[PDB]
Amino acid sequence: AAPIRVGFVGLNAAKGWAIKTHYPAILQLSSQFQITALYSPKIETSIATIQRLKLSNATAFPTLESFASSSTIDMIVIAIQVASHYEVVMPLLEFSKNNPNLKYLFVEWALACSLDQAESIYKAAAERGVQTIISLQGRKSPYILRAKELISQGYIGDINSIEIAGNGGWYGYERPVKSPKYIYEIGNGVDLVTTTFGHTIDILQYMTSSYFSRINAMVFNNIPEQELIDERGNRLGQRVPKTVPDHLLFQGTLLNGNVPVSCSFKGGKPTKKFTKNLVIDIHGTKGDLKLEGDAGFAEISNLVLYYSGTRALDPGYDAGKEIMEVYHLRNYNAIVGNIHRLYQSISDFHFNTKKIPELPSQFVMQGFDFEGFPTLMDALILHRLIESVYKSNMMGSTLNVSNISHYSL
Amino acid sequence: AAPIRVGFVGLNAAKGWAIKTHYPAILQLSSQFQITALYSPKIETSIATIQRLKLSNATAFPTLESFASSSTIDMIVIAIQVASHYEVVMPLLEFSKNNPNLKYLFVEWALACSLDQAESIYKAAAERGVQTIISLQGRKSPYILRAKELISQGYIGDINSIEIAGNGGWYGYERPVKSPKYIYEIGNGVDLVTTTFGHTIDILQYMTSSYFSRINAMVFNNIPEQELIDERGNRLGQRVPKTVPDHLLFQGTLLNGNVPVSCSFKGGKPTKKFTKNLVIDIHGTKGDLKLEGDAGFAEISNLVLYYSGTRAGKEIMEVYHLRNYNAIVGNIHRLYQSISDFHFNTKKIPELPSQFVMQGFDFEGFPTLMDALILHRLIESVYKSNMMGSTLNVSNISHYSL
Amino acid sequence: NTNVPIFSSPRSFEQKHLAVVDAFFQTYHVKPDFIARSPGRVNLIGEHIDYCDFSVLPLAIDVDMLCAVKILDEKNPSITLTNADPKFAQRKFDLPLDGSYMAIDPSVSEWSNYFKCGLHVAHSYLKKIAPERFNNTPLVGAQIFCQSDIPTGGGLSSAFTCAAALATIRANMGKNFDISKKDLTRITAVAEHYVGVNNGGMDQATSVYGEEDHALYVEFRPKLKATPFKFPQLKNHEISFVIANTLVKSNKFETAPTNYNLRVIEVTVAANALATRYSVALPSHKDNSNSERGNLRDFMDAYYARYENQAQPWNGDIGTGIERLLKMLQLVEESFSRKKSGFTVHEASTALNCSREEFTRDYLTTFPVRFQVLKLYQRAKHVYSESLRVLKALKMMTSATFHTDEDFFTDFGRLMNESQASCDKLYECSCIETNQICSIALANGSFGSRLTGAGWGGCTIHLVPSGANGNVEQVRKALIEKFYNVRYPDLTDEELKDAIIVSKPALGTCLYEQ
Amino acid sequence: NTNVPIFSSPLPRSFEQKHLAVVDAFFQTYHVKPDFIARSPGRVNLIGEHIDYCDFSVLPLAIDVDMLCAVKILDEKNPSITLTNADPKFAQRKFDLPLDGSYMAIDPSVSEWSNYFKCGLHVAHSYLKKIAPERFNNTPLVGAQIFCQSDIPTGGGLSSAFTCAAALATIRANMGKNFDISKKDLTRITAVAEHYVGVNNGGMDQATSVYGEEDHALYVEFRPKLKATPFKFPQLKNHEISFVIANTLVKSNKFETAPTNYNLRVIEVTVAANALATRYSVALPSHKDNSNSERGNLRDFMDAYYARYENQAQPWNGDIGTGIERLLKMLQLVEESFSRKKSGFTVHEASTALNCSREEFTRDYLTTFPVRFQVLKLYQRAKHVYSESLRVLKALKMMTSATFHTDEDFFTDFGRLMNESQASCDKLYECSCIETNQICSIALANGSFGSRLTGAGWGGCTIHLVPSGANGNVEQVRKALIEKFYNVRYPDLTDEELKDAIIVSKPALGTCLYEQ
Ligand SMILES: Nc1ncnc2c1ncn2[C@@H]1O[C@H](COP(=O)(O)OP(=O)(O)OP(=O)(O)O)[C@@H](O)[C@H]1O
Ligand SMILES: Nc1ncnc2c1ncn2[C@@H]1O[C@H](COP(=O)(O)OP(=O)(O)OP(=O)(O)O)[C@@H](O)[C@H]1O
Ligand SMILES: OC[C@H]1O[C@H](O)[C@H](O)[C@@H](O)[C@H]1O
Ligand SMILES: OC[C@H]1O[C@H](O)[C@H](O)[C@@H](O)[C@H]1O
Ligand SMILES: [Mg+2]
Ligand SMILES: [Mg+2]
Repeated sequence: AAPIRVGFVGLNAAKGWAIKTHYPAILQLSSQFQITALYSPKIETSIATIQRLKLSNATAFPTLESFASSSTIDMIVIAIQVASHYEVVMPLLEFSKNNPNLKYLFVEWALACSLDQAESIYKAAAERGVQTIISLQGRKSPYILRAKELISQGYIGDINSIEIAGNGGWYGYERPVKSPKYIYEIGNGVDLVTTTFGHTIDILQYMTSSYFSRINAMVFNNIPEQELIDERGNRLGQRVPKTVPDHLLFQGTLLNGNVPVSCSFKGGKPTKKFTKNLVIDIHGTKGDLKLEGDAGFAEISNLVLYYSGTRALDPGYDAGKEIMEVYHLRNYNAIVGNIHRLYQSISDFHFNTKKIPELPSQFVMQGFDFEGFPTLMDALILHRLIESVYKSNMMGSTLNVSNISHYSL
Repeated sequence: AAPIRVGFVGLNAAKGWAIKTHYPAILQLSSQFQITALYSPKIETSIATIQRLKLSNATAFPTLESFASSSTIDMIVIAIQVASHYEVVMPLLEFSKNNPNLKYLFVEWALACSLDQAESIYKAAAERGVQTIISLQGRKSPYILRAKELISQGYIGDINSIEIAGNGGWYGYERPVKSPKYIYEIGNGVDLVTTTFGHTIDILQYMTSSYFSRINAMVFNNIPEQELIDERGNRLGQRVPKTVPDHLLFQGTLLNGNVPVSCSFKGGKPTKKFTKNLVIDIHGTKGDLKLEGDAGFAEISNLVLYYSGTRAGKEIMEVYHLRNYNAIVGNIHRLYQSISDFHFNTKKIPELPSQFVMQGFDFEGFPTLMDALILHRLIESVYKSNMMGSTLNVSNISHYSL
Repeated sequence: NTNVPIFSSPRSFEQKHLAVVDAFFQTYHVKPDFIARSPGRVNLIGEHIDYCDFSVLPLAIDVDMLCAVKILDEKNPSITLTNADPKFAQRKFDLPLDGSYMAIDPSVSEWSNYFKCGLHVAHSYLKKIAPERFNNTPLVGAQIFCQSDIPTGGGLSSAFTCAAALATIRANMGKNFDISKKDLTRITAVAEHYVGVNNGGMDQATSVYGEEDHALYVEFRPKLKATPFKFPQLKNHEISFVIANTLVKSNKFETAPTNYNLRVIEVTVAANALATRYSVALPSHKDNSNSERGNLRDFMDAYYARYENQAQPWNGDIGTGIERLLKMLQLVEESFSRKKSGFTVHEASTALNCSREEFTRDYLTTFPVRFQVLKLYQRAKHVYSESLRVLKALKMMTSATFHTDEDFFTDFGRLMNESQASCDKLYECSCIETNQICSIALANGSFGSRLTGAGWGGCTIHLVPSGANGNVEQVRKALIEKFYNVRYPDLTDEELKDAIIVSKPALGTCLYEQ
Repeated sequence: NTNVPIFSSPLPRSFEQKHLAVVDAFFQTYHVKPDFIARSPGRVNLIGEHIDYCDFSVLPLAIDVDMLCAVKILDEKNPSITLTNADPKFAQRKFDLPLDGSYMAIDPSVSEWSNYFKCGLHVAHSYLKKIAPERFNNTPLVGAQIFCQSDIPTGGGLSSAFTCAAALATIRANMGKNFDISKKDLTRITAVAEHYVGVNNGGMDQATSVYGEEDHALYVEFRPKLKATPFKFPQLKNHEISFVIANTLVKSNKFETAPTNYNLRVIEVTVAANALATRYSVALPSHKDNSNSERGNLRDFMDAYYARYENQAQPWNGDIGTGIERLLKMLQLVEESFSRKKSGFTVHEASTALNCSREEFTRDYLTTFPVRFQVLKLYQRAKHVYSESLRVLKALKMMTSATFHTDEDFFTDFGRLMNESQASCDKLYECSCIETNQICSIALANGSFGSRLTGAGWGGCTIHLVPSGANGNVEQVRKALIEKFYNVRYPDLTDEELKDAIIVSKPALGTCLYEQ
């Protein structure tokens, strides 16, 4: 009955993603979660944030050790820049042994800047013995859940083939003069492939309940320099370097059914004139399913889902007629909503709301289950897939990735 | 001048492609072309065809040798099954040395069943020293020519990226009981990759004026057995083997601008429910061009072309669709016209040479056997890429260093 | 009459008042500042026509939603929601310090969404009347206890949204801010749309305008209007309507894509297929998601303005209305009678003279929907014929005299039976339980029996003579023995008592000050 | 007369002269005498440019230049048509007729002179199939040797005269010497003939070519039915009414420019009609037989607006006064609707004005004929159409006026209507050109009372209202044009070319056949 006490590294009232997503999600669940702790390298920032958001149950901690050691925390949320995850999480995990109450470690995607760091973080987290969560909140999108339902229940029959087209938003020819350099530089754990393809391709695996068998990728830097623009979109006459990718070609096969998947991710603008900028098109033996989005990345955007097919809540249908479904939620705020539904699932698990008679204390991964939430193991498997995308590009070869979902040590 | 006298191998009044396409084209150009010769293994087939089509200037030849040696032929057209191209064209070319009048050899795509046979045919045709033509008639589609104009004249700026989606028609889960087995068995020079992807990817190269730098392909036989269906679409309770592919994934880069290209070719039915079955989407720095087709392979389909971009400094919108255009007859007809324009030098060019090696990316003229060979080398590399599990560098395949 | 009535201290209403005050105290350990009350409703006739803008014939009943409220003006402002029925788990949410609107997740069935949507429309209303006080600062927090004895099918969802909005306005404007009935009804009209149900304005209007011992004539066009009326005084008989609960499992939200929301879509498509066939244009409603592309009354008006001496829109006159609706039923026959099997998406597109893609964009993208066919014939026929039956019911109810008491019970009863037949065979929103209840009722003292509310479960109503010289007890006994005892053997004395209720028209929305 | 007239000899001398010369050229070409000659005249439109495809009435006349198709019918085992042109820049064509009677394909993607013959042959073929199925269904048409000779200048409706002559020749060659060809059927089947060649034109030119007669202009109406009423120019006291035609000599390329010029105009007025209909909540009919306006036109809007909001008004049954009031109403609605968007509508704004998506707008208005644009000028195009139609009605009144005016009043008033029409074509419809504008100005300063382009524009021809007779201005105008335009822009024109650049025609006989 006691709220889950949350400690944040990276909640800042004046900027960042956590203030836009985690924070509003928590307000909606204020009997289930309470913010009790903040840590930032500058104490002033934590103090300013606690003031502005009136976080009356929160304490600003002066050091990582004091924060991580504190027994006032049940769940730690890491929402700082990915380039800082490893250097923060590793010592934190060790200090957190001083806290016998710690039950959850919740990290933003991407987990780390390289597979090696992801592997080390995962190992340390498993060693700590806490339930882990990764923010792959596309798995909690109502659109993704509905699609997963249709597929799993047999509405498209077997999957024949899949096409995916996405857009990375920032990696086109121009860059706003106010955009921060860090998302455009290699090694910072944020880029078209790791971040945007990351969310989208994991969404695909989740919806179809299959990992990949074989993959081939080509990664491009055809735009080594972007043109600075003002807010009105006018070029200011100055170029700046972009070392991260501006295009991704990916193709491969789903393990279940050897299903062909073709993907192209455009870096940014110009947007497409005659085609939606986000499309997931799934062709089955018995029906088709298509998800399209006008605005934004799959994991934070309001989509439309189209379905038509047959399997030839109980509805009385005619055997020789296609069923049509359209699924769109007009007033759905996906930026707040998908994260909110992720918190809801953490809450449901913690308080055992469904009252499932034998729900274990912890689970290693969500995998393709509807229930629960994605963990650091689901994150690690995604990192292994991203690594193979980069390796495939580097070696000029189609890679067998059929075993990346298996862990040994 | 006198009409180009055409000899056909494979013109059958009762069936096949030539009767649906080449024949009606010649009727429309009856002053530029005349059919003077037919050859078929069964002379009765030629005689019947000559009778039924009232081919008053044509003779049915008893043997390949007598056909190929005949001085009454200026242009030989080969429109038989691809599986027979090599066994016919090789001795034909040699016999054809007895005909001092031979100026053109016209072959349907695909040229051959393997790259090796393609190379041998090309070498034989080059040595014979006649002008060659391949039927990549997508290059004479008004839709393709208009797109090529827009691109080449700068209307989309530099090309950022390209997506292609196509359908092979026959290679889904069901097969009509009346459908001929040969198009479903490997080694017959007819399949999703060789034929349908071939036409479409050559079209792309032509429209963008670029060959490929690097490619990777995955080739699928997820449907090793198809269900026979009656003409009404009902399954008859019997499967038959399919050894040719039912899917193609292809990705790579155009040499010109290192342009990303993503392709997916679906084998057949079911067709897509929410997307056109043929799409070529070209994204540029200054505009986009998209070609869509609801019916038919690109090289025989009436398409719609969409353009939007800038070249005042405001956005231009163009839609290009010809409602009454018959592309099945039309594209072939436009190919015949280009052969005729070349032959009679109709555009009055004072120093137009007698022969050329290849069209390449040129607007003028027509695709040759060299253009066909280069496409064969690309197709071979697609299959090799799949077999090796490798991204191949094919930047030099357009070089005939021999 | 203009404003929502306010009270301080119907022997039944006092008992509940004290009962909820103590439940609130037991939950929150303090006494509440006020109680917002909003009653359930039944519709005598006129089902599934309100979202087509046709007038209806409802009344408020003696069951209500009670929201007891303690105001808490101490940031961090938060709202705690407790339900007397423990199956609706307690919620708590902090108000945005912005004070931006709170998000609502319309993808799930959630009891607090109804409170949240009433809160939202109130919030928006407040920012319009008092921009300086409400634009950049949150609402007051609150502890709230919700208790309802409205059976499912009794317009509980709308009573809840009305009570929620009422509470939000009262808590933020203060004790003596008069709250308009007209405004309360206007702002709540679209409230449930935010939670995934594309309903009409009948239930909100009824809850707000209800009056003790009066039924209501509720109109939506040309203006929202609710006229109270008493049942006719008969020679020696009491007119009454008994409500019987089907006890069917409540899931309107889960089935909306194939049931409630599909119907609304079907009637919009029908209106537009008619307009296309007769070469008239319909208005484009931008105020309401019911029918952004025009509805069946818009078609009636458009048809008449084009073909009947450029006639002005129907103003609600009974005689005129019967005439025009009879014409409409003719056009439905000519237009759709040859397509009783229904229209596939391709056929509906053709009928509207547009592509499948454009049809999908214009009609299928507003609320989730799932179907094989759209039954334009049956759905339009229902709406036009049902609207016709309301007009007939109204003229009866407003007649000062009738030949005999029997005549009234038989004629009015017949209209109800026709309405039921139509809801069942044409609109297909009845159910086995409904059908069983009605037939039994009719065979045992009822003159007319029909579902009320959305259907697919819910409640049923029955016209029965009440009082020492009536059939009330004959009907009740027959239902208990032949229906409830059979299908639901385990019902407890109280449940059984609750499954059947006799109500007089009740007072509308009101506040109790503490 | 009901049927196309047939002659074997002479009609003014001019006909037999041109007739003998084309017989000579045919003979020199084919080494045999032809069996018959299909003739169809060019035309000028006095007033009413670019409104025929909007279904508004026009005021044209056939002129004494024409298309002559001399034909020899062939008895062939392989039936074929050979087409030779008097002008060697139109190279000879020959094609075999499908032996099973099927239709020949037409490639609408290229400009080709024989496409006009082919589309005329196509509509005639389809007509032959309808009236004699059991004999044209599965058997080929008859072969022929054909020689084509036109002295119609570009802009004189040559393309339509040609299509009309081709269709006529095709019916005559296949039905024989004793088959009556009705003017009604001929005008009907050729109405949509050019649509097969890529040009989305109206019915003015075909109707004029067919319904022309000696010394009569025509009032041509399209709704509710095609109607052509001949009338003579008013008898003036001591001046004769003449229209001098002057060719701009601008390079002909209507087909190549159609996506930005002629076909775009047609799209703009359909879009304008539907934006008006949307704004005023009325539905337009769904034309199923003609590609001009499958979604309705500006006359459809006028009718639909009156049916909905003006039920009490008296009907318009070709009454001029009433017609004028309805058009003045339309002009008001155009101001209220589009006057704040004189910069034009982008594809997105047009879609919004029609209350649909860009995709549906594109499918519904932009995929019928190739088109290319930055904006659609709904205001200017609709303003032109309604005002131009109003000018036709006032012109008609003058031509058939009972109330009498001085000779000078006629010339000044009728000229003013022509001048207002030119200003509207130039500034509102944007279908004039520099050469047109220069010719019209020189003409007006040198004896013309009214000068405007005729035909589609973007080049082509112009017409000039001049007094002829004892003291007319015909020669005054000619010399000023030669000196001030032709010598200046085309210094190297032969005397022959100059003679042909400026002509004076009387109304001429419509379509006809010469036997032998
Ligand atoms: N006692 C309650 N308190 C608060 N919310 C409730 C209560 N009972 C039901 N609800 C909510 O109302 C929902 C039912 O809405 P619904 O509109 O179908 O009922 P109704 O208003 O009674 O029916 P109808 O509109 O047909 O009259 C339930 O799913 C639940 O979320
Ligand atoms: N002497 C000719 N004989 C046959 N065809 C001709 C001849 N001259 C021109 N043409 C054809 O007619 C086409 C011109 O069509 P166009 O409609 O623009 O002329 P027009 O009928 O005179 O003009 P307009 O419709 O504006 O009055 C040319 O492109 C060419 O194909
Ligand atoms: O008559 C049906 C009735 O049912 C629903 O529940 C709605 O709340 C009402 O608006 C009304 O549509
Ligand atoms: O008035 C313009 C005129 O010009 C064109 O060329 C057409 O052939 C005619 O139908 C007519 O539109
Ligand atoms: Mg309700
Ligand atoms: Mg013309």
